[PDB]
Amino acid sequence: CSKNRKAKAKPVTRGTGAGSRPRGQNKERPPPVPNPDYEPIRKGQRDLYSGLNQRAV
Repeated sequence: CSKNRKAKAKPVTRGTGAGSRPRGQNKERPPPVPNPDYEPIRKGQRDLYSGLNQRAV
């Protein structure tokens, strides 16, 4: 649903904000869907707790 690459929204460590939105994949033509997207395990997901410090929350 973005850059027709592979979801591109699982990498938590990438702080995938998307404030202005991805706005891409505007060439839709090849129905086939990438297979490399079968591995959404790519996500450290560990800085979400450290970055939550919010300093003396």
